[PDB]
Amino acid sequence: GISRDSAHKRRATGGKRKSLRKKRKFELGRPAANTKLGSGRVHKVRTRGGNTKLRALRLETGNFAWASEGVARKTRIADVVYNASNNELVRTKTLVKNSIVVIDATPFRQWYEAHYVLPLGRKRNPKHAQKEDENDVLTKKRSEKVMKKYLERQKYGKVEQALEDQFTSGRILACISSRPGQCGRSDGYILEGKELEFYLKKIKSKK
Amino acid sequence: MARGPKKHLKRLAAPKAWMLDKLGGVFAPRPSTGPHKLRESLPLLIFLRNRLKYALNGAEVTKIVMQRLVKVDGKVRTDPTYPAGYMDVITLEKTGEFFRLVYDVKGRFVIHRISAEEAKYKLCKVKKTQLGAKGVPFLVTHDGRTIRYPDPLIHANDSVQVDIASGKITDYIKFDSGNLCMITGGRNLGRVGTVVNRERHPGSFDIVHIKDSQGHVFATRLTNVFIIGKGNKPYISLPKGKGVKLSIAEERDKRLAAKTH
RNA sequence: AAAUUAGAUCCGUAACUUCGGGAUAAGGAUUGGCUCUGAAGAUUGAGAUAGUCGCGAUUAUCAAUUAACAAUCAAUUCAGAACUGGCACGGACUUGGGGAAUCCGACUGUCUAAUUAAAAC
RNA sequence: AUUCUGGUUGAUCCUGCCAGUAGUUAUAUGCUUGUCUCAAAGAUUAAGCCAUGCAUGUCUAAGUACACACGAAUUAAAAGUGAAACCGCAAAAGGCUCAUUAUAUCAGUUAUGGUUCCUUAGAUCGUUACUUGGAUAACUGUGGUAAUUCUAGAGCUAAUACAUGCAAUUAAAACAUGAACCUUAUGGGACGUGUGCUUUUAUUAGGCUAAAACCAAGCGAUCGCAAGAUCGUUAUAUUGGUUGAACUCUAGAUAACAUGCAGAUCGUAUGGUCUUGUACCGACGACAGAUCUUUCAAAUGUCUGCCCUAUCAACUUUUGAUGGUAGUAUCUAGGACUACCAUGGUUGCAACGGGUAACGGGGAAUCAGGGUUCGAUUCCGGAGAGGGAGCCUGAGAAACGGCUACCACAUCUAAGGAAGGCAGCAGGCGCGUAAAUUACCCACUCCCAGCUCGGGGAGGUAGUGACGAAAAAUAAC
RNA sequence: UCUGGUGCCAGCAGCCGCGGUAAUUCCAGCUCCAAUAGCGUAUAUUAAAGUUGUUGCGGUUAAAACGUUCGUAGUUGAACUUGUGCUUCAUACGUAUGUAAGCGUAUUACCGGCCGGUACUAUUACUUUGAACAAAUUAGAGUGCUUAAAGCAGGCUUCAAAUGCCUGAAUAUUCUGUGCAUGGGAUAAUGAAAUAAGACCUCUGUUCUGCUUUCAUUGGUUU
RNA sequence: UCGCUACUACCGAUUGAAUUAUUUAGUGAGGUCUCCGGACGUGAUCACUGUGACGUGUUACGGUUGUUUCGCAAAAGUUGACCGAACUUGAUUAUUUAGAGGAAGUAAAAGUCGUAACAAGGUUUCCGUAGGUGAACCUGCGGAAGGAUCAUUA
Repeated sequence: GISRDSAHKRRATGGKRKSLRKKRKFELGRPAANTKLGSGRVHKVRTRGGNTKLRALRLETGNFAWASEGVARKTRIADVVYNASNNELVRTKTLVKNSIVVIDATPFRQWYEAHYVLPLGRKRNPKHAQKEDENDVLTKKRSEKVMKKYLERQKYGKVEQALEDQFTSGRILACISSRPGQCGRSDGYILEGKELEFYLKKIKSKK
Repeated sequence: MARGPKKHLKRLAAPKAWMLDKLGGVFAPRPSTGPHKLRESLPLLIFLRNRLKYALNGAEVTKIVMQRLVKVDGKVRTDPTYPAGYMDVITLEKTGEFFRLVYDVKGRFVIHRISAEEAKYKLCKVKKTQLGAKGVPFLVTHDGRTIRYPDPLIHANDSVQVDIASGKITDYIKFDSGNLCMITGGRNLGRVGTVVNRERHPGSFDIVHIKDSQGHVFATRLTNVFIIGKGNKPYISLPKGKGVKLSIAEERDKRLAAKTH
């Protein structure tokens, strides 16, 4: 099969090592995943001793985690924008580790004003001319049960300018942090502070 | 794993710390992977036919151990080749034997018939205190008996006496510069007590200096060092007389030359 | 006589040798269309901090830029990838068959306008 | 048991080689041989081919038993022996050989905190019928082709095989979320909800020297009439951890995650309790369980150490060479593989190339020492099964006494097709200077299985045997 | 220095050499000598070999100093540093310190009862003793397999009855070197202080870094 | 030197011949993986049909039914990658071998021709270098004594 250790592959002087141990199983390699953005496939491969890992060709959904929260909301995966290993992997939309990715931005925002009821980032006020009627069904204060906890915050609720602009579009930049050919999933964190400003300078200034 | 794992083992390749003869067969007892390692074992074809001479063939040992007459550490152990290493109390209540495997000063082991009252507990050293087994704490023993919920002052490099009916600690003997010890594994095998000083080499292989009752100061690795009590404290019964660090000619002068016959 | 080869890119290339060569030696691979991707330039850079007078017009600057500084603008060439059909792709045209020797003249040059271009001069 | 003699001259002293000399587990061969104890033995040439035969199978009272094949008696308990067949395990060890291989194997040292692991022992197992579904061998029955090997069609039936499935999975407790609670504070609640492990991602703590000057709640406590003002006690930077350490590590909590896994099993006894009524519980073992710790190991990497050759001086890098970087892939590190940058890396202290009649090491032969030569060969390690490549199942194999193809050789054929690898043990051809029986048994040493009992040309044991070692007929008075 | 045969023939002989009608060497008879269930021959290999030379050769003439000198790699490199003296006492016989203690201004600071925890170690080669690691082999301890090479057993009370005893089954070269621990500090290299980025000091607070203890809890003012 | 009889090793047209491994290109069996695929064999709904039951409005049991909804897997075959045997071609090595002719060497003294050297070898020898000659050799230039001078000549 594909082999993974140096039976071939000449030495540090430049010299050809000759033959070396006909071909052994324990140094095998496998054909890759190339997990596209097709919805829902997993093949599982029987690995070294007794085990199994999940070769997840064609995934579509991922357990993404806003790292500055301690939250991890599952979304779907929309676009594969940037990748440092290649551009053959961007263009064919293949998911491997840290591809910069675009997810949903919605299951975080509903989680955001659940615990951090402060409305931001706010959309166009022509839509916001009336509520149904949210600001009392948010907290209502009870005089006084569990819920004054929503106002010794507002120290947390000033998420940065370059992230709240990316929430109003309803799609946010994230980053894969799993091994989709191995772990069977494409999870990850999202770009917030300076991982953001690097990977976004990489896009709009290059074009 | 590379087409392993080597179920056979040859005579003149099993150690001569079990005193096997070069003729007598091509093969060797090959202990079946118990608590103790292979080179630190005495498989129960050795202890029954070669030593106690209860048998005379190899077939006359499975006609002993399968009837549950043998009893290693309180449990039965009908394995015909169970490893049964250091201080494993083979408590034969029939026919009332009560051994313990303690190692001789000549690098070898010695048959030591012990008292039946102190047979039912044995002394064993600790290796790694760690979390994770129930609930948080546990330590691993030199034979590997993991025992849960220990004393928080038993660190590594110490020994605890384990009762053979329970699996519970009753006394700990910790590693200070006043405690007599015992060596198992090197050239200094069988020599008993007492500690002087330990040279800590950071990363790795600490050695320690041991002074015998003859004033015979010597040294060995900290891996080989068991511990069997404080100063002039035999907490277990020892075999023949302590492993004095006999001279080479004195054993040829004690009983070989000075011989009544 | 005719056929074979032929453009270009890449790899590779023997005997001899006046060390210049031989040599485009020989021998092989690649080549269309379509969608992108990379690389190779130029020109102003871009200036952050009172308010008189009523931000507005008369209205500031050493340097640090910087590691894609940011837009404009400019030509064209070269590498890469994916898909894609009757393998038809240098699709017409333009366009070397090669090699092992022997003889003569070294070479380029010249000659019998109208039968000899040579080894002759 | 640190020694030398003959041979150059008409004779001499030398240099010098030749010839003698002795050992060789060192091969052949020549002649002869009365014992006897041990005993090497197709390595050299052909890792060149091979007739025949065998070398891997396995059952406990304890996975499944509808055989009259044999046991007994109207009890389903037959619990007997259990053939078969299923399932579980093993067939990856051993045994043979030395073609390949020149820092490669190997030896020592050290590592794996860069991994993985059947077994073995040890510890461990709550957050809607509880007792189940269908379908096959064995078995019956009828068949096919040159051909036994191969297999179809139908009728039956099992489980620790396959599949589903816990009403105590049971909450209080723990604890978010609301909730009938409602007070100038190191302050309080019924209940509705939710909280297996494992994987994945993410977060936060992470092993730790001492006090006040001053200050809002003035609660503990004090003073001012008080609005209150000045102060202040401890439980509060509360997890093993190498005792070399941001070990991403074994632990824990938080926010999720998807998707699986989760004890519908078996022999011997049963009485506590009889209403003999599924009200009442032992000791054992398991196709098995899961996590952690061990163990038999492996596989990589560290630092040194290898023969002949310069009539081999520069090599490597398009097509990975040296590094960076992100990935993929693997059990895991890593140019191992990809993409992008950097231009490195080895070298007269011999790189690179070539040769090898080279498997490496333990060791063997021979000397006073220093040494030279050898090691196919019983032990450890590597390597391979006609030549290469591929691969399935399996904890473990790039397995060949497994498969698949190509190549070379051969085989059967009724011409359609089917199977084969003795460098296992014997045996035959062949090549050769050069090497034995187509024998006997598992009592030994151990190995394997469901495992006191089966199997094991592993192993022991006779036959051949002047390879080699030892004690000693061939006379004595 | 036997007897017949042959006559540079047949042949023998590792080499030197024999044999040409007297052969101590051939071929045979008669004898003799070596080792002996053995011994001869062939090839290889070690010793012989001071003919491969580290121990340990040779180079004027026997084989052999480059025609000459430069010269890098390499190999080798002058001397120099706390050496001892006294005072001693422990110790072979007024003599002998061979263990040590006292002057060369301080061979590392505390507590313990001279003695332990204890803070601090220019370096490498060499060397001491160790650690650490397969067995067989080898060296070889012990032992009447009858002996022997082997073997790892066996022996005793004892001719016994008798879990009735006793002890075995060494220690080492090896697996030479690398690497580790420890003692030494002769020998041999490197190292340091130059108009001082020299040392202790002027311990000045000019500058520091930091963070766990207390600001009840918990926040601000800040030493 | 030459001539006869042998023996070894060279040079050499043939751009000879036979291997041996190692590869560039080319084709290419198989297999892993993958894109589809969906024999047969169920699930299962859609209706129901056989009957009874309720209020014929609805349902219970049978028809391996009718036949549409909805799955579940899954063989052949396939698309693309990747490992890659294998043959065909080219180059590169590393050995071995046939060759007209040519030319050195050795053994073989007993052949021919002459006498080169060693005696002051009758021209002292030797060396380096060039040319010449049937052959040993000769001659020039330079050197050396291994010479036939260790030299006596204020």
